[PDB]
Amino acid sequence: TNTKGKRRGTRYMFSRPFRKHGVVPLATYMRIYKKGDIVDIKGMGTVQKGMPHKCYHGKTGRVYNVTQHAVGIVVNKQVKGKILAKRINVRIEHIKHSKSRDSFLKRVKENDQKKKEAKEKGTWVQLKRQPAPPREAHFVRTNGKEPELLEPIPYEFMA
Amino acid sequence: GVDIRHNKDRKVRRKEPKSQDIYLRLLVKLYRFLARRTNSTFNQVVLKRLFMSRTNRPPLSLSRMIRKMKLPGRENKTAVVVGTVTDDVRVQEVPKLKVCALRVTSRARSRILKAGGKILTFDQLALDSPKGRGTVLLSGPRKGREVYRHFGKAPGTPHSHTKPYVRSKGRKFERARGRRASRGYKN
Amino acid sequence: VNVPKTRRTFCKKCGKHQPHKVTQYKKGKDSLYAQGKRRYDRKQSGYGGQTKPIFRKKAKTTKKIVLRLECVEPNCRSKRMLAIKRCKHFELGGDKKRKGQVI
Amino acid sequence: APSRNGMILKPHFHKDWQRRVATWFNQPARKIRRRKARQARARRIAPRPAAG
RNA sequence: CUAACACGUGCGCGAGUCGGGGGCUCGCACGAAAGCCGCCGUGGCGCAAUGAAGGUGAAGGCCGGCG
RNA sequence: UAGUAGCUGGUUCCCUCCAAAGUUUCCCUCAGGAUAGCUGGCGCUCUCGCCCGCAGUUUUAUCCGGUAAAGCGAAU
RNA sequence: AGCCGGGCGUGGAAUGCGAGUGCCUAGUGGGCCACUUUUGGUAAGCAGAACUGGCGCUGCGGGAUGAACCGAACGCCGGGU
RNA sequence: GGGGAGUUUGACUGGGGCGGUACACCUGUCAAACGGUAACGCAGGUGUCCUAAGGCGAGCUCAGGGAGGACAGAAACCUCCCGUGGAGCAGAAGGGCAAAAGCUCGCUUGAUCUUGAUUUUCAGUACGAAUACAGACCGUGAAAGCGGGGCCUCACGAUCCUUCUGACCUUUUGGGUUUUAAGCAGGAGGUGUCAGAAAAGUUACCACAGGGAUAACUGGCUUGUGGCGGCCAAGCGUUCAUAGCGACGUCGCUUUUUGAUCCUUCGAUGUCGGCUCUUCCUAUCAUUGUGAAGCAGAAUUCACCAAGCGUUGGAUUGUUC
RNA sequence: GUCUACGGCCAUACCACCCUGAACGCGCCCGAUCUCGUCUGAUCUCGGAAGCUAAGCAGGGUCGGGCCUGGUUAGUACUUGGAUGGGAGACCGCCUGGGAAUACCGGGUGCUGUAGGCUU
Ligand SMILES: [Mg+2]
Ligand SMILES: [Mg+2]
Ligand SMILES: [Mg+2]
Ligand SMILES: [Mg+2]
Ligand SMILES: [Mg+2]
Ligand SMILES: [Mg+2]
Ligand SMILES: [Mg+2]
Ligand SMILES: [Mg+2]
Ligand SMILES: [Mg+2]
Ligand SMILES: [Mg+2]
Ligand SMILES: [Mg+2]
Ligand SMILES: [Mg+2]
Ligand SMILES: [Mg+2]
Ligand SMILES: [Mg+2]
Ligand SMILES: [Mg+2]
Ligand SMILES: [Mg+2]
Ligand SMILES: [Mg+2]
Ligand SMILES: [Mg+2]
Ligand SMILES: [Mg+2]
Ligand SMILES: [Mg+2]
Ligand SMILES: [Mg+2]
Ligand SMILES: [Mg+2]
Ligand SMILES: [Mg+2]
Ligand SMILES: [Mg+2]
Ligand SMILES: [Mg+2]
Ligand SMILES: [Mg+2]
Ligand SMILES: [Mg+2]
Ligand SMILES: [Mg+2]
Ligand SMILES: [Mg+2]
Ligand SMILES: [Mg+2]
Ligand SMILES: [Mg+2]
Ligand SMILES: [Mg+2]
Ligand SMILES: [Zn+2]
Repeated sequence: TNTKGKRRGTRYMFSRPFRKHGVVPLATYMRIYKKGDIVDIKGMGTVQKGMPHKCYHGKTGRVYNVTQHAVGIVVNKQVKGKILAKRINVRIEHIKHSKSRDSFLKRVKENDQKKKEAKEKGTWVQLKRQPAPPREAHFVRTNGKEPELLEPIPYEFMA
Repeated sequence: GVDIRHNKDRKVRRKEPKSQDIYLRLLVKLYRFLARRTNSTFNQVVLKRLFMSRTNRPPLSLSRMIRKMKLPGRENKTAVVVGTVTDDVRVQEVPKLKVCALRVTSRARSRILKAGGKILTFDQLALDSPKGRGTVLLSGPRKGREVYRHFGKAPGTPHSHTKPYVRSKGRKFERARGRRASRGYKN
Repeated sequence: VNVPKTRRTFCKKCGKHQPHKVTQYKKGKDSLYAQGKRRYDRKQSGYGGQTKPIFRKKAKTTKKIVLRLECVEPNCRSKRMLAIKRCKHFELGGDKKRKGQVI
Repeated sequence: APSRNGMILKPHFHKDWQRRVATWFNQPARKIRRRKARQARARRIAPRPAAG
């Protein structure tokens, strides 16, 4: 059977990208994580302290505790037929703010603003994101040039 | 052929009391009629609770009843409980209450009558208030039974304050291996 | 491994870091009147032969050796047990090694 | 074998308990006999206290 | 089938509950039943837990009197 | 002494409804058990005749990867 | 960071559907087959895995025959397709 | 003190046994781009080592190469230049690392005391290992800081018993003092079959409950091996590739050899040969009819239709051969 | 236009050679009493201001290497789902969707934050 080592099969997952080894850029250290941010997990092999287990690599969780160097986050893990929301502590290098939430936040601010506006105007405005509707009817103008014929080319071997 | 599942097709709720006595069944007849020919849902709740079993109709204590009726806004309303009103001895001052219950302890009934309240039974309750206006529907603590201390997450498992099943309490009964860091492990 | 004979470390009684004299802990002589021993001879006496098991399948060639620490402060002189990882050869404060010499 | 959850029990029926069983089917007859003896002694000691 | 335990259900009473052992009932067809005891509740279970043990043992919140 | 048997054989009426597993971990464990998983029964708390949630699905965003392919005039 | 008090309902993608929760619990813990992926093997109706569906637990029309293939899953009947 | 008694004599497992450990662990792959994922699959490693190879701080830069300098050279030491790591970091492998995680010095013992939480296998239980904290005592540095072992992934052990350490600790039972003993908490002494019995064989004198979950026949699938047959045409055949052969290749057929497997049979299908007797196949030895020869005749080759009819008597061996 | 101090993103910023640098600045540079450290004031530390853009540094150049970004390769390779499709097989075609990577050919060669200067 296999081995139950903590880092089995991570030679590519925890490795560094090509031509990106060396000193960790300081912007990663200079970011602020508060209680309740949605955050992504991406193990970085450069630092070995507080490295998350390989099964949380690429997972997104919620911050619930902030500490000197690390952050505690609640993340869902599918174990057999059930999902457990378990909390793990990850050092700040292996973490990154999720941009999936800021889009929704900006949308909230923007449609709240356009709801506050036009409230006095009384006009109607659409807020829900409708799915891509079918294309409407239109005209395709030929400019006096007729469409050119397309025919299959004859078979002839290359190799 | 239809792509459906029949596991949860049949609902398990009670249609009628499992009991066989005749007085409760007469009450059930009356409240069945009331529930189906009145739009008030108090009758529906009362009939449903009449259907229930003994362990689902826990007794309500006098202290609980006075505590829940002393709350603001609910003065001079009738306290309705489908269970048994038992006396509480650790309460001296008892006000006058208008109680309705299936059965009341003798000492509790004496206490209420001495205090000046009146005891009602669900029949006379129907006559007084068919739709049940001015009623405070109470119930005893359902989780009061001691069997619930044995339920839930199993003992000998981290962060589980569940009572084990032991034939006798003492220092020689389930205290050594799983309960101490000194002997094996501590959960 | 090599361990020095003196170590400045925490002392429980003093509640502060103090110098400690360290030695190697060796098992004491088994008292004949321990409860377990007394029960053992009471059970073994008579007929029926051997009762408790005798271990034979030895497997480990080493053992964790324990350092007995003693606070050098004459008033305190408290003692504590400290153990570290297994080792085949072990010595106390011998031939402090130096680098870059003739092999 | 243990089931899911329950109490560990130590029934003391590992001997030949079925040979030494004390049924109490003579309890009413014993009570009747003790009574009869009681009244017989009470009559025997004519004016003396029955209790003793 | 007996005993033990767990849980679910039905009934009585309910911070209590239970005579199973004994006794009183002119012993005796049924009746070896049934009724009663209450200063026969000894006692069991419950009402308090925790600690190895010595042991300890289950709210407090506002104003006037020397922020 | 009706000795024990994780092993063979047998295990008695009808209809109705629901309906599996041969997988995880531990065991002198491998023809067996315990434990999760899968099943049934008993319920209970609410709900509609504005709104709550949920989904073996899609959409819109946003991250995660080193297989198929490809490369050796790029590292090994 | 926690507290209070106050104001905002166009319920902020599509589709579908009542949901949550608690006890007690039997049987099972020999599996097999197929498209695709795949390891050992010259290979096998061989041995070993992943996903899904089946057989086992399942009858029916077709493949003459048939545990698994194709269609389709079942109360007792009449008509139609 | 096998005269006699009681008992034991692991598991896995292409039958069992011998072999091996796939039995507790770790790296890469298998593994199908989350995770997980099998086989006695593949390549390997572990039961240690370290007073520093732990912890800080400072200063330097490695492997290799080129050009120079008495002995001196291919290689001894010095200097300059190039040098993205091609070196080193204890060990297997993988990841990671350049004013460092490497090399050299300075000072030290965070490898110390203590309560909780979390991750890894997972049942989401332990052990082991690890991660963030928190509370004291410290080390180092000017300091920010860093450090409660080794850059990360592995290097280890329940109950019962014994032993040591701790408190002006509790009990030692009618009261008191002192030895003793028992407790409470933390380490150590094991169980490598590594969630942990105290354990040698033989039976052809054997027994029981079972098993076609499993071997020894046949029969099935397979056809490597055996047997037989093709295509190509290097060469042999004095000359001439193909009268007759045919190298180096390559495609098949058969189940009269052996393997491989374990589907049927273990509440039994009588398990080698020979004797006797019948029938069938053709991949034809002879005979009938043919065609080709390196066929003058004779003899003998190769091929075709073809199984109608024949295919013996003996020595040796249980033999089939 | 540009520099210095501290930086963010870390080659569009690197590497090789060549040309030009007004002012400030950054440097090279001059010495070792003190602070400090070496075999050596070479480095480090300290005290200065005779000279110089020679070098570093900055800007620019190269049908430059590299790097970054496009086109081609290419709807090719591969691939989700489907068929009582083909083929003895090996494999291949089609339907429904997604869709690469070399060679080869183009373009570009650091943006920018805070504070403080020079261009009087
Ligand atoms: Mg139907
Ligand atoms: Mg059901
Ligand atoms: Mg003796
Ligand atoms: Mg069972
Ligand atoms: Mg049970
Ligand atoms: Mg029997
Ligand atoms: Mg068995
Ligand atoms: Mg069987
Ligand atoms: Mg891979
Ligand atoms: Mg490939
Ligand atoms: Mg198979
Ligand atoms: Mg089914
Ligand atoms: Mg079917
Ligand atoms: Mg057919
Ligand atoms: Mg029809
Ligand atoms: Mg013997
Ligand atoms: Mg995958
Ligand atoms: Mg350094
Ligand atoms: Mg600390
Ligand atoms: Mg180190
Ligand atoms: Mg013999
Ligand atoms: Mg078989
Ligand atoms: Mg020739
Ligand atoms: Mg026969
Ligand atoms: Mg026979
Ligand atoms: Mg022929
Ligand atoms: Mg100088
Ligand atoms: Mg210059
Ligand atoms: Mg110049
Ligand atoms: Mg170029
Ligand atoms: Mg700037
Ligand atoms: Mg001017
Ligand atoms: Zn001390």
